[PDB]
Amino acid sequence: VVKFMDVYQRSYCHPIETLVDIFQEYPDEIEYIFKPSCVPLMRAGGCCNDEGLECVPTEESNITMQIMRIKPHQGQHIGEMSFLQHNKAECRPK
Amino acid sequence: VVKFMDVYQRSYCHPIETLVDIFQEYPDEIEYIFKPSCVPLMRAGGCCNDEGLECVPTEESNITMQIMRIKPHQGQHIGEMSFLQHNKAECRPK
Repeated sequence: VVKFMDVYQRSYCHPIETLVDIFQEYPDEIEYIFKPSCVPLMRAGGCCNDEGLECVPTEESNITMQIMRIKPHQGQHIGEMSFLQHNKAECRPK
Repeated sequence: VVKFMDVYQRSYCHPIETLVDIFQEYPDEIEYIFKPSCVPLMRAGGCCNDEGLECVPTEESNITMQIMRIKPHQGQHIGEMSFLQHNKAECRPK
């Protein structure tokens, strides 16, 4: 059984590795097929224990990954894509 | 720049630490109060890069944690709660 102090600390609002579907970040590119179709990004997660607060990113930056992009019957290429990352996260008023 | 192959394998379907709101896990106990309000759980995540496959849990099990809970009109007592975890996850034919 996990100790309360662990549960409490771990579950607390922090940037956590999150698998994000590429379409969420590049919705204009829906007719394309991405390989892989999701990228691992550090995003604000966890809960606050103050009700009136909510976990929100406070320091952002972009990261670049090589992604295969495919257009059915027209082309394919492996190129770089920028994704939004959360370098810092903290609880704040709603 | 993260290399194509590293991104590809880092996001392919597998159990990944996921912050799960406790209210969600226990639809009944909504009047209850929990702290922390969410727990860190291993859950299937990521993508299959194949239209015929979906990412699903394949070997589950419960994990127990100490949660300071407050059943309305009672005290604020630590308690052991069981949460569903995903030990193994793989792409399986949709």
